[PDB]
Amino acid sequence: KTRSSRAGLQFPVGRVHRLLRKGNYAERVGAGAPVYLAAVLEYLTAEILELAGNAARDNKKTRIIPRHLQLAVRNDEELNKLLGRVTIAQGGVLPNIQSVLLPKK
Amino acid sequence: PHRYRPGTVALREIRRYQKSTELLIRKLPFQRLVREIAQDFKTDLRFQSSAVMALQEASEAYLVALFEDTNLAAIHAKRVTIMPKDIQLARRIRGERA
Amino acid sequence: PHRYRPGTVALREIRRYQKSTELLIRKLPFQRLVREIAQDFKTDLRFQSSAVMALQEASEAYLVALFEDTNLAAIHAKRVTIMPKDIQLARRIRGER
Amino acid sequence: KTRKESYAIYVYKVLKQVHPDTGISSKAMSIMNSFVNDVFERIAGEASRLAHYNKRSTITSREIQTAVRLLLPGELAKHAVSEGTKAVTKYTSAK
Amino acid sequence: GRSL
Amino acid sequence: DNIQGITKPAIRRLARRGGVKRISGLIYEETRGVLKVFLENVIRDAVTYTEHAKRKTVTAMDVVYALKRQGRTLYGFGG
Amino acid sequence: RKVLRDNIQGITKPAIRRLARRGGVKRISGLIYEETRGVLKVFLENVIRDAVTYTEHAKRKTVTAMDVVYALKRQGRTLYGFGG
DNA sequence: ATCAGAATCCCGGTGCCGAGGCCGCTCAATTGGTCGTAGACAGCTCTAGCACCGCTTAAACGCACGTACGCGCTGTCCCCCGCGTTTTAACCGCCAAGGGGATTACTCCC
DNA sequence: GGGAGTAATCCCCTTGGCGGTTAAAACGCGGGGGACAGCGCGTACGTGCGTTTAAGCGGTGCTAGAGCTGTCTACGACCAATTGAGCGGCCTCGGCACCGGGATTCTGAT
Repeated sequence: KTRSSRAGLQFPVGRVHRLLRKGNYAERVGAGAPVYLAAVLEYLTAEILELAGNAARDNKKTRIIPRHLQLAVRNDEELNKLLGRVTIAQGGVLPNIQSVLLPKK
Repeated sequence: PHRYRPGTVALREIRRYQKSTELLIRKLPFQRLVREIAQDFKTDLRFQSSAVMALQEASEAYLVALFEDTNLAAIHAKRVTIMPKDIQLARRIRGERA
Repeated sequence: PHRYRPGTVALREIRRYQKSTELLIRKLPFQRLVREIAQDFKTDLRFQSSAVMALQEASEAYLVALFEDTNLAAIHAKRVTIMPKDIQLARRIRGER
Repeated sequence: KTRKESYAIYVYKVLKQVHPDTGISSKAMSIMNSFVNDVFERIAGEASRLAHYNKRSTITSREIQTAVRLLLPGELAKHAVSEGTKAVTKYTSAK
Repeated sequence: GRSL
Repeated sequence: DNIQGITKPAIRRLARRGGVKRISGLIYEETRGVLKVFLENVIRDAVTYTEHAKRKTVTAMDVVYALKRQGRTLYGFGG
Repeated sequence: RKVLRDNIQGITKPAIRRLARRGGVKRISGLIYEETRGVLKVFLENVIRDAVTYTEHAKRKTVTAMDVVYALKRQGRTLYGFGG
């Protein structure tokens, strides 16, 4: 029935279409535009959540928390490049000590 | 008495504060600072607490990132100790200071 | 006769090429480089003459700006000679990959 | 009370595909809702310019596809374009 | 690899 | 001044998270100055959005739209 | 109707020196030259990939100055006078 | 090498308040239709991009030379760290109250 | 013909004060090791110039294709009626937070 079920998507094609219209991004929005964009947003959502789920498992947690989103983003090459100008609340930083600082003896 | 050698505990502090995600500046001192600065732009502004929390997250994330670049600038000078010239170089190469 | 010591004309060159706005890379070698790179992205592309000049103006501006940041990194190390680690620092602090 | 829409249910639906036993905190959910809103605005804002530069009134799936290839890096663009093309293919094949 |  | 409420040990903790092993005593006055300049620029923008809405309360969204205009997007505060 | 290779070496050593001299560089270690070639090639790859994407979307075969201007604008390295 | 001390880690027990499910309702997705214009596309044309020759000489190259500056090592001085003690005020639970965000109606202007 | 100026209302939320505690900050002190100034040398950078390369100029040819105009109709915008998806709210309980205990693994001095 609904366009998301036609596209095979979880993300809301109809709402993406509404936002494309009301954002004034163009005088008109083609019928394939929200289907394609919803599929891209769903993919990127799945890509982060896949990695964050693994980061959660590595911390024995069952619930993803911002720590795991920061770990998922910053450990992944393309996602770190996509989110290079993004700061994540409560994310922290990657564990990283410059090798010259370690107590070589 | 037992005593750790210089820098041994600094490394433990690095490990600790890179594990944790807690905000490292105390909230009330930062909030009073935000209000002090805001009072220069408009008299008797009010802030949502989530607005002050947003400003703190941005401020700590910015300073933490700047210290990482400062650390590299110090190490590049073969130093272990970061110094104002390291902050100024980082700020300059970032283009924050023209 | 006369014979300059090393680094004496370098200052003259620093003055000359800052005052001179002209493009410093040979135009035809750069054009072949552009086409070589473009040939990876699409076969049988064509380039407007002004498009190649636009790329060269940007590329020389980019490299000059990076060499300024590189020179600061060298000076920060208390070196005169710039070195690859100075480029890598400048690029890293810019956040380039 | 005034009603505020968000992507929360859809991120959760996707989460239960990738990691059925995993949950997500409301702070992490707020971040994921922010992420989707940001990436939406980037692609739509680029596709708008791609339409404008071509003097064309419509944002189509073709404007989205180029915007994705411009914005997303590396393999992430390649997979995203694959998912987008498959979705539009399936959608236009619907009755 | 990557998902989906 | 309230800027001195950004105490030395707090700046050190930020430096420790930044991976800094050893901190010169001059770093503290530098870091206060840098932070004060950073906050001034972000608050100026946030106040502008607040005054454009003719509000008196600065909201979190005014800050997020400031940070995004500053090129420094923040995820997690509803933006 | 040709294939091109090794043209990065056409960015001559004295040309790189001239750019560095304009950048105020007083003295240049010889390892800078291969380093600068790599950096330039990475820069050109990013800009040309975008310009080709704009060109393909316009369904053109000729890369125009506008495609380069937009590709540079995407980096924040906007180049003026060539148009908008 | 070995040992004592500090610190971090792993483990089990307690418990609470946030995440997940369920409800119900309302407003926004969608279905079916008409309209009309965006743009697909086909045909033309004449710009300018590619190719080639060939002459000139600006620029690149390579090899010599030497000297200047990279950096390796060393010594000294004082600045930072670690930490024991004293002091401050951050925190927070409570409570007060009233500003103004937000929502409504009324209406008149663009 | 509907955006929005605006006036009246609620009551969320924000500011503010206070009292206890005690976690964190401020301070002093000792000395380790780091910063950095000297000096030595050697290697690798710059300047010179004779030789070589091919960039540049100009000319000329052509045809790919950028760009422009005409015609059609597939497409998307507007609309009214219908429906259930998505929301706010309510509630439940187990994942996570915390304490406390023992294990062990690092640190550094002897």
